[PDB]
Amino acid sequence: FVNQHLCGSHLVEALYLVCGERGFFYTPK
Amino acid sequence: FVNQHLCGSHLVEALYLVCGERGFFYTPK
Amino acid sequence: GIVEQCCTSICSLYQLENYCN
Amino acid sequence: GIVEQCCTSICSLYQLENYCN
Ligand code: NA
Ligand code: NA
Repeated sequence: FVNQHLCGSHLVEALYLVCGERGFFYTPK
Repeated sequence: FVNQHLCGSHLVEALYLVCGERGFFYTPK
Repeated sequence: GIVEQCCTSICSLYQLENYCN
Repeated sequence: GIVEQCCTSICSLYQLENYCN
């Protein structure tokens, strides 16, 4: 699921699944 | 969509929609 | 944190915006 | 940033993990 173009909610979803309880930061601009 | 219990991907989605180009940080633990 | 405010209790716009950059 | 690496170009695990806390 990670080795593709991922935009918007699709990118946020991948961060959520990969990072797990660590969490993540999403900074588009 | 925000005035409810939101967990996991459902919470990340709400952050994504509300924060827009600002982005956000998701820190579960 | 956010989980306590929005997952185990009812979320709000006000709280969500606390986690925007 | 992440958009350049993962949206306009092909993402990778390696790059995603750069944005985990
Ligand atoms: Na997985
Ligand atoms: Na909206």
